[PDB]
Amino acid sequence: MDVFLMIRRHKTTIFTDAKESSTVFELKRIVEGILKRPPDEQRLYKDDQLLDDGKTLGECGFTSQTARPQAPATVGLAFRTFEALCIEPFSSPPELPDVMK
Amino acid sequence: MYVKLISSDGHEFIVKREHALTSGTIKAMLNEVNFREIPSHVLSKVCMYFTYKVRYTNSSTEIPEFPIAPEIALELLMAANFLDC
Amino acid sequence: RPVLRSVNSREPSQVIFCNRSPRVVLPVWLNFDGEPQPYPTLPPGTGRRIHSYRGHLWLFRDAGTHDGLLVNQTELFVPSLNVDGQPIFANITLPVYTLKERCLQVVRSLVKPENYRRLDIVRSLYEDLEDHPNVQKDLERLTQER
Amino acid sequence: MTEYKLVVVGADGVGKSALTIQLIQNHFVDEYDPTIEDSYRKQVVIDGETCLLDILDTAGQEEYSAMRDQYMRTGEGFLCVFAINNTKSFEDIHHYREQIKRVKDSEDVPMVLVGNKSDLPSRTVDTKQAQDLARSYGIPFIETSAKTRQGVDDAFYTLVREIRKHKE
Ligand SMILES: CC(C)[C@@H](C(=O)N1C[C@H](O)C[C@H]1C(=O)NCc1ccc2cnn(C)c2c1)n1nnc2c1CC[C@H](CCCN1CCCN(c3nccc(-c4noc([C@@]5(C)CCCc6sc(N)c(C#N)c65)n4)n3)[C@@H](C)C1)C2
Ligand SMILES: Nc1nc2c(ncn2[C@@H]2O[C@H](COP(=O)(O)OP(=O)(O)O)[C@@H](O)[C@H]2O)c(=O)[nH]1
Ligand SMILES: [Mg+2]
Repeated sequence: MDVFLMIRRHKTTIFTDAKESSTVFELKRIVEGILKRPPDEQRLYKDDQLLDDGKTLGECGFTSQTARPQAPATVGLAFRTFEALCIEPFSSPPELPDVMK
Repeated sequence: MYVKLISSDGHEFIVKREHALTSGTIKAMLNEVNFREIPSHVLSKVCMYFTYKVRYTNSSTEIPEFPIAPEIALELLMAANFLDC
Repeated sequence: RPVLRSVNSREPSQVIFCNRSPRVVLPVWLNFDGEPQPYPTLPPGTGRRIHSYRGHLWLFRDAGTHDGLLVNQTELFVPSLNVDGQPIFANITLPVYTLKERCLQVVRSLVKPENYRRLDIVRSLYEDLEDHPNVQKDLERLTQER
Repeated sequence: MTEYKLVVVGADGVGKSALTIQLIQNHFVDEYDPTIEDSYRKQVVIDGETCLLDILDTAGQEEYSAMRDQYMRTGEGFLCVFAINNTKSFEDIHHYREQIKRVKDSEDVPMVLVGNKSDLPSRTVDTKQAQDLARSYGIPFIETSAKTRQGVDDAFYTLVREIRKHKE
Protein backbone atom coordinates (compact mmCIF):
# COMPACT_ATOMS: atom_id res chain seq x y z
CA MET A 1 0.00 0.00 0.00
CA ASP A 2 2.66 2.50 1.08
CA VAL A 3 5.72 3.10 -1.10
CA PHE A 4 8.74 4.98 0.22
CA LEU A 5 10.65 7.20 -2.20
CA MET A 6 13.56 9.62 -2.37
CA ILE A 7 12.93 12.27 -5.01
CA ARG A 8 16.23 13.57 -6.38
CA ARG A 9 17.22 16.60 -8.47
CA HIS A 10 20.79 17.96 -8.59
CA LYS A 11 21.87 17.96 -4.94
CA THR A 12 18.36 17.85 -3.46
CA THR A 13 16.80 14.63 -2.13
CA ILE A 14 13.26 14.49 -0.70
CA PHE A 15 12.40 11.52 1.51
CA THR A 16 8.64 11.07 1.38
CA ASP A 17 6.04 8.31 1.24
CA ALA A 18 2.91 7.85 -0.83
CA LYS A 19 0.18 5.33 -1.48
CA GLU A 20 0.73 2.74 -4.19
CA SER A 21 -2.67 3.75 -5.62
CA SER A 22 -1.83 7.48 -5.61
CA THR A 23 -1.08 9.00 -9.01
CA VAL A 24 2.01 10.72 -10.39
CA PHE A 25 0.16 14.05 -10.41
CA GLU A 26 -0.62 13.70 -6.70
CA LEU A 27 3.09 13.11 -6.09
CA LYS A 28 3.92 16.31 -7.98
CA ARG A 29 1.58 18.16 -5.62
CA ILE A 30 3.58 16.75 -2.70
CA VAL A 31 6.74 18.15 -4.30
CA GLU A 32 4.92 21.45 -4.84
CA GLY A 33 4.38 21.90 -1.11
CA ILE A 34 8.12 21.44 -0.51
CA LEU A 35 9.96 22.93 -3.49
CA LYS A 36 7.33 25.58 -4.29
CA ARG A 37 6.95 24.59 -7.94
CA PRO A 38 3.58 23.71 -9.46
CA PRO A 39 3.02 20.28 -11.05
CA ASP A 40 2.88 21.87 -14.51
CA GLU A 41 6.60 22.67 -14.09
CA GLN A 42 7.69 19.24 -12.83
CA ARG A 43 8.76 16.11 -14.69
CA LEU A 44 9.08 12.88 -12.71
CA TYR A 45 11.15 9.88 -13.79
CA LYS A 46 11.62 6.30 -12.68
CA ASP A 47 15.17 5.61 -13.83
CA ASP A 48 14.93 7.09 -17.36
CA GLN A 49 11.16 6.70 -17.80
CA LEU A 50 9.04 9.84 -17.95
CA LEU A 51 6.03 9.22 -15.69
CA ASP A 52 2.53 10.04 -16.95
CA ASP A 53 0.48 12.09 -14.48
CA GLY A 54 -2.54 9.82 -14.90
CA LYS A 55 -0.81 6.59 -13.93
CA THR A 56 -0.69 5.47 -10.31
CA LEU A 57 2.65 4.93 -8.61
CA GLY A 58 2.06 1.18 -8.67
CA GLU A 59 1.48 1.29 -12.42
CA CYS A 60 4.85 3.05 -12.78
CA GLY A 61 6.69 0.26 -10.93
CA PHE A 62 6.77 1.45 -7.31
CA THR A 63 5.58 -1.41 -5.10
CA SER A 64 5.99 -2.25 -1.43
CA GLN A 65 8.62 -4.82 -2.43
CA THR A 66 10.71 -2.25 -4.37
CA ALA A 67 10.00 0.95 -2.33
CA ARG A 68 10.79 0.05 1.28
CA PRO A 69 11.42 2.51 4.14
CA GLN A 70 14.95 1.13 4.56
CA ALA A 71 15.45 1.01 0.76
CA PRO A 72 13.42 3.73 -0.97
CA ALA A 73 13.05 3.86 -4.73
CA THR A 74 14.66 6.81 -6.50
CA VAL A 75 12.42 9.25 -8.39
CA GLY A 76 14.11 11.72 -10.72
CA LEU A 77 12.74 15.26 -10.88
CA ALA A 78 13.17 17.96 -13.55
CA PHE A 79 11.97 21.57 -13.46
CA ARG A 80 10.90 23.75 -16.38
CA THR A 81 11.50 24.25 -21.88
CA PHE A 82 12.15 21.45 -19.40
CA GLU A 83 15.68 20.81 -18.23
CA ALA A 84 17.43 17.51 -18.79
CA LEU A 85 17.28 15.26 -15.75
CA CYS A 86 20.40 15.76 -13.63
CA ILE A 87 21.12 13.84 -10.41
CA GLU A 88 24.41 14.68 -8.72
CA PRO A 89 25.93 11.45 -7.34
CA PHE A 90 26.40 10.91 -3.63
CA SER A 91 29.82 10.55 -2.07
CA SER A 92 31.70 7.26 -2.09
CA PRO A 93 32.78 5.16 0.92
CA PRO A 94 36.48 4.32 1.31
CA GLU A 95 38.03 1.02 0.35
CA LEU A 96 36.94 -1.77 2.66
CA PRO A 97 39.61 -2.42 5.33
CA ASP A 98 41.25 -5.82 5.23
CA VAL A 99 40.08 -6.44 8.80
CA MET A 100 36.60 -6.44 7.23
CA LYS A 101 37.73 -8.75 4.36
CA MET B 1 6.59 20.24 8.59
CA TYR B 2 9.92 19.27 7.03
CA VAL B 3 13.58 19.60 7.97
CA LYS B 4 16.51 20.12 5.61
CA LEU B 5 19.78 18.33 6.36
CA ILE B 6 22.96 19.42 4.59
CA SER B 7 25.77 16.94 4.14
CA SER B 8 29.44 17.85 4.31
CA ASP B 9 29.64 17.79 0.51
CA GLY B 10 26.58 20.08 0.11
CA HIS B 11 23.79 17.59 -0.61
CA GLU B 12 20.38 18.70 0.69
CA PHE B 13 18.12 16.05 2.27
CA ILE B 14 14.54 17.12 3.00
CA VAL B 15 12.84 14.85 5.55
CA LYS B 16 9.68 15.06 7.64
CA ARG B 17 10.35 16.85 10.93
CA GLU B 18 9.13 13.86 12.96
CA HIS B 19 11.63 11.68 11.09
CA ALA B 20 14.56 13.98 11.88
CA LEU B 21 13.65 14.11 15.59
CA THR B 22 14.55 10.40 15.78
CA SER B 23 18.11 11.69 16.16
CA GLY B 24 18.90 12.97 19.64
CA THR B 25 21.48 15.41 18.30
CA ILE B 26 19.06 16.92 15.76
CA LYS B 27 16.34 17.06 18.43
CA ALA B 28 18.60 19.16 20.65
CA MET B 29 19.37 21.63 17.86
CA LEU B 30 15.67 22.10 17.18
CA ASN B 31 14.28 24.30 9.50
CA GLU B 32 17.80 23.63 8.18
CA VAL B 33 20.67 21.76 9.83
CA ASN B 34 24.21 21.63 8.46
CA PHE B 35 26.52 18.66 9.13
CA ARG B 36 30.20 19.01 8.26
CA GLU B 37 30.86 15.57 9.74
CA ILE B 38 28.53 13.41 7.61
CA PRO B 39 29.06 12.86 3.85
CA SER B 40 26.16 12.47 1.44
CA HIS B 41 26.16 8.68 1.03
CA VAL B 42 26.07 8.33 4.82
CA LEU B 43 23.48 11.02 5.51
CA SER B 44 21.28 9.49 2.80
CA LYS B 45 21.49 6.13 4.59
CA VAL B 46 20.73 7.90 7.88
CA CYS B 47 17.52 9.32 6.41
CA MET B 48 16.52 5.81 5.32
CA TYR B 49 16.84 4.76 8.95
CA PHE B 50 14.65 7.71 9.99
CA THR B 51 11.72 6.57 7.84
CA TYR B 52 12.47 2.97 8.88
CA LYS B 53 12.25 3.83 12.58
CA VAL B 54 9.05 5.88 12.32
CA ARG B 55 7.40 3.24 10.14
CA TYR B 56 8.25 0.17 12.24
CA THR B 57 8.19 1.46 15.82
CA ASN B 58 5.23 -0.18 17.55
CA SER B 59 4.46 -1.95 14.29
CA SER B 60 1.81 -4.65 14.36
CA THR B 61 3.47 -6.40 11.38
CA GLU B 62 6.85 -8.13 11.43
CA ILE B 63 9.87 -5.82 11.29
CA PRO B 64 12.47 -6.35 8.53
CA GLU B 65 16.20 -6.25 9.10
CA PHE B 66 17.82 -2.89 8.53
CA PRO B 67 20.46 -3.55 5.84
CA ILE B 68 23.99 -2.15 6.12
CA ALA B 69 26.60 -2.75 3.44
CA PRO B 70 30.09 -3.50 4.87
CA GLU B 71 31.59 -0.58 2.92
CA ILE B 72 29.36 1.94 4.74
CA ALA B 73 29.32 0.25 8.16
CA LEU B 74 32.18 2.13 9.81
CA GLU B 75 31.15 5.60 8.63
CA LEU B 76 27.50 4.90 9.48
CA LEU B 77 28.50 3.87 12.99
CA MET B 78 30.27 7.19 13.53
CA ALA B 79 27.30 9.15 12.15
CA ALA B 80 24.81 7.34 14.38
CA ASN B 81 27.11 7.87 17.38
CA PHE B 82 27.20 11.58 16.54
CA LEU B 83 23.47 11.84 15.81
CA ASP B 84 22.43 9.76 18.86
CA CYS B 85 20.02 7.53 16.93
CA ARG C 1 15.05 -11.25 45.89
CA PRO C 2 15.19 -10.35 42.16
CA VAL C 3 12.07 -8.53 41.02
CA LEU C 4 12.14 -10.07 37.51
CA ARG C 5 11.32 -13.69 38.28
CA SER C 6 8.60 -16.21 37.54
CA VAL C 7 5.68 -16.76 39.89
CA ASN C 8 5.42 -20.35 41.15
CA SER C 9 1.79 -20.65 40.11
CA ARG C 10 1.84 -24.32 38.95
CA GLU C 11 -1.18 -23.46 36.78
CA PRO C 12 -0.55 -24.67 33.19
CA SER C 13 -0.91 -22.22 30.30
CA GLN C 14 -0.70 -23.15 26.62
CA VAL C 15 1.40 -20.66 24.62
CA ILE C 16 2.42 -20.40 20.95
CA PHE C 17 5.97 -19.19 20.31
CA CYS C 18 6.09 -17.68 16.81
CA ASN C 19 9.41 -16.43 15.39
CA ARG C 20 8.44 -13.67 12.95
CA SER C 21 12.08 -12.46 12.80
CA PRO C 22 14.97 -13.29 10.43
CA ARG C 23 17.02 -14.48 13.44
CA VAL C 24 17.26 -17.78 15.29
CA VAL C 25 15.40 -17.06 18.52
CA LEU C 26 16.70 -18.23 21.89
CA PRO C 27 13.72 -18.36 24.27
CA VAL C 28 14.95 -17.49 27.76
CA TRP C 29 12.85 -18.27 30.83
CA LEU C 30 13.43 -16.40 34.08
CA ASN C 31 13.11 -19.07 36.76
CA PHE C 32 11.66 -18.54 40.24
CA ASP C 33 15.01 -17.03 41.33
CA GLY C 34 15.32 -14.62 38.40
CA GLU C 35 18.04 -16.59 36.61
CA PRO C 36 17.93 -16.98 32.80
CA GLN C 37 17.32 -20.55 31.60
CA PRO C 38 17.73 -21.19 27.83
CA TYR C 39 15.11 -23.29 26.01
CA PRO C 40 15.21 -24.91 22.53
CA THR C 41 15.71 -22.41 19.72
CA LEU C 42 13.29 -21.42 16.95
CA PRO C 43 14.52 -21.06 13.37
CA PRO C 44 13.07 -18.05 11.52
CA GLY C 45 9.42 -18.26 10.50
CA THR C 46 8.78 -21.20 12.85
CA GLY C 47 5.99 -21.68 15.36
CA ARG C 48 5.84 -23.99 18.37
CA ARG C 49 3.07 -24.84 20.81
CA ILE C 50 4.77 -24.70 24.21
CA HIS C 51 3.62 -25.69 27.71
CA SER C 52 4.11 -22.91 30.26
CA TYR C 53 2.48 -21.65 33.47
CA ARG C 54 0.70 -18.52 34.67
CA GLY C 55 2.91 -15.69 35.84
CA HIS C 56 6.09 -17.02 34.18
CA LEU C 57 8.51 -14.49 32.64
CA TRP C 58 9.98 -14.88 29.14
CA LEU C 59 12.39 -12.91 26.98
CA PHE C 60 13.82 -13.74 23.57
CA ARG C 61 17.31 -13.20 22.15
CA ASP C 62 19.30 -13.99 19.02
CA ALA C 63 20.65 -17.48 19.62
CA GLY C 64 24.07 -16.69 18.16
CA THR C 65 24.70 -13.08 19.20
CA HIS C 66 22.21 -12.59 22.08
CA ASP C 67 20.90 -9.48 20.29
CA GLY C 68 17.68 -8.32 21.90
CA LEU C 69 14.31 -9.19 20.42
CA LEU C 70 10.72 -8.16 21.12
CA VAL C 71 7.70 -10.28 21.99
CA ASN C 72 4.25 -8.74 21.39
CA GLN C 73 5.92 -5.35 20.82
CA THR C 74 7.63 -5.37 24.25
CA GLU C 75 10.65 -6.80 26.08
CA LEU C 76 8.97 -9.39 28.32
CA PHE C 77 6.20 -11.97 27.90
CA VAL C 78 4.08 -13.16 30.83
CA PRO C 79 1.32 -15.65 29.93
CA SER C 80 -1.81 -15.62 32.06
CA LEU C 81 -4.55 -18.27 32.24
CA ASN C 82 -6.05 -19.45 28.95
CA VAL C 83 -9.63 -18.26 28.38
CA ASP C 84 -11.70 -21.30 27.32
CA GLY C 85 -8.56 -23.21 26.35
CA GLN C 86 -7.53 -20.86 23.60
CA PRO C 87 -3.74 -20.39 23.39
CA ILE C 88 -1.90 -17.21 24.29
CA PHE C 89 0.11 -15.99 21.31
CA ALA C 90 3.69 -14.73 21.57
CA ASN C 91 4.79 -12.93 18.39
CA ILE C 92 8.59 -12.68 18.43
CA THR C 93 10.03 -9.96 16.18
CA LEU C 94 13.07 -7.81 15.75
CA PRO C 95 13.02 -4.54 17.66
CA VAL C 96 13.71 -1.24 15.96
CA TYR C 97 17.36 -1.15 16.93
CA THR C 98 19.01 2.21 17.25
CA LEU C 99 21.12 2.89 14.18
CA LYS C 100 24.25 2.83 16.36
CA GLU C 101 23.39 -0.58 17.82
CA ARG C 102 22.53 -1.99 14.39
CA CYS C 103 25.87 -0.70 13.12
CA LEU C 104 27.63 -2.34 16.07
CA GLN C 105 25.93 -5.62 15.15
CA VAL C 106 27.11 -5.45 11.53
CA VAL C 107 30.69 -4.51 12.47
CA ARG C 108 30.74 -7.25 15.12
CA SER C 109 29.67 -9.73 12.42
CA LEU C 110 32.39 -8.58 9.98
CA VAL C 111 35.49 -7.90 12.12
CA LYS C 112 37.12 -10.35 14.47
CA PRO C 113 37.23 -9.23 18.13
CA GLU C 114 41.03 -9.26 18.09
CA ASN C 115 41.00 -6.75 15.18
CA TYR C 116 38.25 -4.55 16.66
CA ARG C 117 40.83 -1.90 17.60
CA ARG C 118 42.34 -1.94 14.08
CA LEU C 119 39.35 0.00 12.69
CA ASP C 120 39.48 3.66 11.56
CA ILE C 121 37.02 4.83 14.24
CA VAL C 122 37.04 6.67 17.58
CA ARG C 123 38.43 4.95 20.67
CA SER C 124 35.00 5.36 22.29
CA LEU C 125 33.55 3.00 19.67
CA TYR C 126 36.24 0.38 20.38
CA GLU C 127 34.57 -0.10 23.77
CA ASP C 128 31.08 -0.17 22.25
CA LEU C 129 32.11 -2.95 19.87
CA GLU C 130 33.50 -5.08 22.72
CA ASP C 131 30.39 -4.55 24.91
CA HIS C 132 28.56 -7.51 23.40
CA PRO C 133 24.86 -8.12 24.16
CA ASN C 134 24.43 -9.45 27.69
CA VAL C 135 21.29 -11.02 29.14
CA GLN C 136 22.35 -10.52 32.76
CA LYS C 137 23.09 -6.83 32.15
CA ASP C 138 19.77 -6.28 30.35
CA LEU C 139 18.03 -7.72 33.40
CA GLU C 140 19.65 -5.05 35.58
CA ARG C 141 18.48 -2.32 33.21
CA LEU C 142 14.94 -3.73 33.11
CA THR C 143 14.95 -4.09 36.91
CA GLN C 144 15.90 -0.43 37.31
CA GLU C 145 13.50 0.83 34.62
CA ARG C 146 10.78 -0.80 36.75
CA MET D 1 27.41 -55.41 22.47
CA THR D 2 25.34 -52.24 22.10
CA GLU D 3 23.69 -50.56 25.08
CA TYR D 4 20.26 -48.90 25.21
CA LYS D 5 19.31 -46.67 28.16
CA LEU D 6 15.57 -46.95 28.78
CA VAL D 7 13.53 -44.88 31.25
CA VAL D 8 10.06 -45.94 32.44
CA VAL D 9 7.96 -42.96 33.53
CA GLY D 10 4.32 -42.39 34.44
CA ALA D 11 2.12 -41.71 37.45
CA ASP D 12 2.56 -43.67 40.67
CA GLY D 13 0.86 -47.04 40.58
CA VAL D 14 0.53 -47.37 36.81
CA GLY D 15 2.76 -50.48 36.80
CA LYS D 16 6.22 -49.12 36.05
CA SER D 17 7.83 -51.46 38.57
CA ALA D 18 5.64 -54.43 37.62
CA LEU D 19 6.35 -53.96 33.92
CA THR D 20 10.09 -53.74 34.56
CA ILE D 21 10.35 -56.72 36.91
CA GLN D 22 8.24 -58.79 34.50
CA LEU D 23 10.70 -58.04 31.68
CA ILE D 24 13.92 -58.88 33.53
CA GLN D 25 12.89 -61.36 36.24
CA ASN D 26 9.91 -62.91 34.41
CA HIS D 27 7.42 -62.80 37.28
CA PHE D 28 4.63 -60.49 38.44
CA VAL D 29 5.12 -58.47 41.63
CA ASP D 30 1.79 -57.71 43.33
CA GLU D 31 3.07 -55.01 45.73
CA TYR D 32 6.41 -53.34 44.99
CA ASP D 33 7.37 -50.34 47.16
CA PRO D 34 6.20 -47.20 45.30
CA THR D 35 9.34 -45.45 46.62
CA ILE D 36 12.15 -47.70 45.39
CA GLU D 37 13.73 -46.34 42.22
CA ASP D 38 16.38 -48.57 40.70
CA SER D 39 18.08 -49.43 37.44
CA TYR D 40 18.06 -52.92 35.95
CA ARG D 41 20.40 -54.39 33.33
CA LYS D 42 19.54 -57.28 31.03
CA GLN D 43 21.18 -58.93 28.04
CA VAL D 44 18.52 -59.50 25.38
CA VAL D 45 18.47 -60.50 21.72
CA ILE D 46 16.32 -58.06 19.76
CA ASP D 47 16.01 -58.66 15.99
CA GLY D 48 19.17 -60.78 16.11
CA GLU D 49 21.24 -58.13 17.93
CA THR D 50 22.52 -58.82 21.44
CA CYS D 51 21.86 -55.69 23.50
CA LEU D 52 22.39 -54.51 27.05
CA LEU D 53 19.20 -52.84 28.24
CA ASP D 54 19.72 -50.32 31.05
CA ILE D 55 16.19 -49.81 32.41
CA LEU D 56 15.49 -47.00 34.89
CA ASP D 57 12.32 -47.68 36.90
CA THR D 58 11.62 -44.17 38.15
CA ALA D 59 9.87 -43.56 41.45
CA GLY D 60 9.43 -40.92 44.11
CA GLN D 61 8.18 -37.36 44.31
CA GLU D 62 8.80 -34.82 41.57
CA GLU D 63 12.15 -33.08 41.62
CA TYR D 64 12.97 -30.43 39.01
CA SER D 65 16.59 -29.97 40.03
CA ALA D 66 19.55 -29.85 37.68
CA MET D 67 20.73 -33.22 39.02
CA ARG D 68 17.43 -35.00 38.30
CA ASP D 69 17.16 -33.18 34.97
CA GLN D 70 20.55 -34.51 33.89
CA TYR D 71 19.85 -38.04 35.15
CA MET D 72 16.76 -38.24 32.94
CA ARG D 73 18.70 -36.53 30.12
CA THR D 74 20.87 -39.65 29.78
CA GLY D 75 17.92 -41.84 28.81
CA GLU D 76 17.87 -42.59 25.09
CA GLY D 77 14.26 -43.78 25.15
CA PHE D 78 11.24 -43.31 27.37
CA LEU D 79 8.36 -45.63 28.18
CA CYS D 80 5.42 -43.38 29.09
CA VAL D 81 3.07 -45.61 31.08
CA PHE D 82 -0.52 -45.06 32.18
CA ALA D 83 -3.13 -47.44 33.56
CA ILE D 84 -6.30 -48.03 31.53
CA ASN D 85 -8.30 -47.95 34.79
CA ASN D 86 -7.03 -44.50 35.81
CA THR D 87 -7.95 -41.40 33.82
CA LYS D 88 -5.63 -39.11 35.80
CA SER D 89 -2.65 -41.29 34.85
CA PHE D 90 -3.64 -40.84 31.20
CA GLU D 91 -4.04 -37.08 31.73
CA ASP D 92 -0.57 -36.90 33.28
CA ILE D 93 1.05 -38.29 30.11
CA HIS D 94 1.17 -34.82 28.53
CA HIS D 95 3.18 -33.47 31.46
CA TYR D 96 5.63 -36.39 31.37
CA ARG D 97 6.24 -35.94 27.63
CA GLU D 98 6.70 -32.19 28.12
CA GLN D 99 9.40 -32.75 30.73
CA ILE D 100 11.09 -35.30 28.43
CA LYS D 101 11.12 -32.75 25.60
CA ARG D 102 12.65 -30.13 27.92
CA VAL D 103 15.59 -32.19 29.14
CA LYS D 104 16.24 -33.80 25.75
CA ASP D 105 16.30 -30.34 24.09
CA SER D 106 14.30 -31.87 21.24
CA GLU D 107 10.73 -32.72 20.32
CA ASP D 108 11.70 -35.96 18.53
CA VAL D 109 12.64 -38.23 21.42
CA PRO D 110 12.28 -42.02 21.05
CA MET D 111 9.31 -42.90 23.25
CA VAL D 112 6.44 -45.38 23.43
CA LEU D 113 2.99 -44.89 24.96
CA VAL D 114 2.05 -47.85 27.16
CA GLY D 115 -1.44 -48.65 28.41
CA ASN D 116 -0.89 -51.04 31.31
CA LYS D 117 -3.28 -53.27 33.30
CA SER D 118 -5.06 -54.28 30.09
CA ASP D 119 -6.11 -57.47 31.92
CA LEU D 120 -8.45 -55.42 34.13
CA PRO D 121 -12.09 -55.13 32.98
CA SER D 122 -12.73 -51.74 34.66
CA ARG D 123 -11.56 -49.63 31.74
CA THR D 124 -11.78 -45.86 32.10
CA VAL D 125 -9.53 -44.74 29.19
CA ASP D 126 -10.59 -45.79 25.70
CA THR D 127 -8.05 -47.41 23.40
CA LYS D 128 -9.11 -44.98 20.65
CA GLN D 129 -8.20 -42.04 22.90
CA ALA D 130 -4.74 -43.52 23.43
CA GLN D 131 -4.33 -44.31 19.73
CA ASP D 132 -5.21 -40.70 18.89
CA LEU D 133 -2.80 -39.40 21.53
CA ALA D 134 -0.03 -41.62 20.17
CA ARG D 135 -0.75 -40.50 16.60
CA SER D 136 -0.50 -36.81 17.53
CA TYR D 137 2.84 -37.54 19.20
CA GLY D 138 4.02 -39.75 16.32
CA ILE D 139 4.87 -42.64 18.64
CA PRO D 140 3.62 -46.23 18.82
CA PHE D 141 0.99 -47.16 21.38
CA ILE D 142 1.16 -50.60 22.99
CA GLU D 143 -1.38 -52.19 25.33
CA THR D 144 0.32 -54.17 28.09
CA SER D 145 -0.42 -56.22 31.19
CA ALA D 146 2.51 -56.99 33.49
CA LYS D 147 0.27 -59.63 35.10
CA THR D 148 -0.52 -61.64 31.94
CA ARG D 149 2.74 -60.54 30.20
CA GLN D 150 0.65 -59.17 27.30
CA GLY D 151 2.68 -56.79 25.16
CA VAL D 152 5.46 -56.48 27.76
CA ASP D 153 8.33 -57.65 25.54
CA ASP D 154 6.74 -55.71 22.69
CA ALA D 155 6.66 -52.41 24.59
CA PHE D 156 10.34 -52.57 25.53
CA TYR D 157 11.57 -54.00 22.21
CA THR D 158 9.63 -51.39 20.22
CA LEU D 159 11.27 -48.61 22.25
CA VAL D 160 14.64 -50.12 21.36
CA ARG D 161 13.70 -50.07 17.67
CA GLU D 162 12.54 -46.46 18.00
CA ILE D 163 16.00 -45.63 19.35
CA ARG D 164 17.69 -47.45 16.45
CA LYS D 165 15.66 -45.57 13.82
CA HIS D 166 16.50 -42.38 15.72
CA LYS D 167 20.19 -43.38 15.80
CA GLU D 168 20.28 -43.40 11.97
C1 LIG E 1 10.22 -26.57 36.76
C2 LIG E 1 10.03 -26.39 35.26
C3 LIG E 1 10.07 -27.73 34.53
C4 LIG E 1 8.78 -25.50 34.93
C5 LIG E 1 8.22 -25.76 33.52
O1 LIG E 1 7.62 -26.79 33.28
N1 LIG E 1 8.34 -24.78 32.60
C6 LIG E 1 8.95 -23.47 32.84
C7 LIG E 1 8.37 -22.63 31.72
O2 LIG E 1 7.06 -22.16 32.07
C8 LIG E 1 8.28 -23.61 30.56
C9 LIG E 1 7.82 -24.91 31.24
C10 LIG E 1 8.39 -26.13 30.52
O3 LIG E 1 9.52 -26.54 30.78
N2 LIG E 1 7.59 -26.71 29.63
C11 LIG E 1 8.00 -27.89 28.87
C12 LIG E 1 8.66 -27.53 27.57
C13 LIG E 1 9.07 -28.52 26.68
C14 LIG E 1 9.68 -28.20 25.48
C15 LIG E 1 9.90 -26.87 25.13
C16 LIG E 1 10.45 -26.15 24.04
N3 LIG E 1 10.39 -24.85 24.23
N4 LIG E 1 9.79 -24.68 25.45
C17 LIG E 1 9.55 -23.34 25.96
C18 LIG E 1 9.48 -25.87 26.02
C19 LIG E 1 8.87 -26.19 27.23
N5 LIG E 1 7.69 -25.53 35.91
N6 LIG E 1 7.25 -24.35 36.41
N7 LIG E 1 6.19 -24.62 37.14
C20 LIG E 1 5.96 -25.97 37.10
C21 LIG E 1 6.92 -26.56 36.32
C22 LIG E 1 6.98 -28.04 36.13
C23 LIG E 1 5.65 -28.68 36.51
C24 LIG E 1 5.08 -28.19 37.84
C25 LIG E 1 3.75 -28.86 38.17
C26 LIG E 1 3.78 -30.38 38.26
C27 LIG E 1 2.79 -31.03 39.21
N8 LIG E 1 2.89 -32.53 39.22
C28 LIG E 1 2.34 -33.08 40.51
C29 LIG E 1 1.57 -34.37 40.35
C30 LIG E 1 2.18 -35.59 39.67
N9 LIG E 1 3.18 -35.29 38.66
C31 LIG E 1 4.38 -35.93 38.77
N10 LIG E 1 4.58 -36.67 39.87
C32 LIG E 1 5.76 -37.31 39.93
C33 LIG E 1 6.71 -37.24 38.94
C34 LIG E 1 6.40 -36.46 37.84
C35 LIG E 1 7.37 -36.30 36.74
N11 LIG E 1 7.33 -35.32 35.88
O4 LIG E 1 8.46 -35.56 35.05
C36 LIG E 1 9.03 -36.66 35.55
C37 LIG E 1 10.32 -37.14 34.92
C38 LIG E 1 10.87 -38.27 35.80
C39 LIG E 1 10.04 -37.68 33.49
C40 LIG E 1 10.33 -36.72 32.35
C41 LIG E 1 11.75 -36.20 32.41
C42 LIG E 1 11.98 -35.62 33.77
S1 LIG E 1 13.08 -34.31 34.02
C43 LIG E 1 12.68 -34.23 35.70
N12 LIG E 1 13.26 -33.33 36.51
C44 LIG E 1 11.72 -35.19 36.02
C45 LIG E 1 11.20 -35.32 37.35
N13 LIG E 1 10.75 -35.45 38.39
C46 LIG E 1 11.32 -35.99 34.90
N14 LIG E 1 8.43 -37.17 36.56
N15 LIG E 1 5.24 -35.79 37.73
C47 LIG E 1 2.86 -34.37 37.54
C48 LIG E 1 2.08 -35.06 36.44
C49 LIG E 1 2.19 -33.10 38.03
C50 LIG E 1 4.83 -26.68 37.76
N1 LIG F 1 -4.08 -56.11 37.04
C1 LIG F 1 -2.85 -55.56 36.86
N2 LIG F 1 -2.26 -54.94 37.92
C2 LIG F 1 -1.04 -54.38 37.80
C3 LIG F 1 -0.35 -54.44 36.51
N3 LIG F 1 0.83 -53.81 36.68
C4 LIG F 1 0.89 -53.38 37.97
N4 LIG F 1 -0.23 -53.73 38.64
C5 LIG F 1 -0.59 -53.46 40.05
O1 LIG F 1 -0.60 -52.05 40.27
C6 LIG F 1 -0.01 -51.76 41.54
C7 LIG F 1 1.06 -50.69 41.36
O2 LIG F 1 2.03 -51.19 40.44
P1 LIG F 1 3.57 -50.74 40.55
O3 LIG F 1 4.48 -51.78 39.94
O4 LIG F 1 3.96 -50.45 41.98
O5 LIG F 1 3.54 -49.44 39.61
P2 LIG F 1 4.44 -48.13 39.85
O6 LIG F 1 4.05 -47.39 41.11
O7 LIG F 1 4.26 -47.25 38.64
O8 LIG F 1 5.89 -48.53 39.86
C8 LIG F 1 0.61 -53.04 42.08
O9 LIG F 1 -0.12 -53.49 43.23
C9 LIG F 1 0.46 -54.06 40.97
O10 LIG F 1 0.09 -55.35 41.46
C10 LIG F 1 -1.05 -55.14 35.41
O11 LIG F 1 -0.52 -55.23 34.28
N5 LIG F 1 -2.26 -55.65 35.65
MG1 LIG G 1 7.31 -48.33 41.37
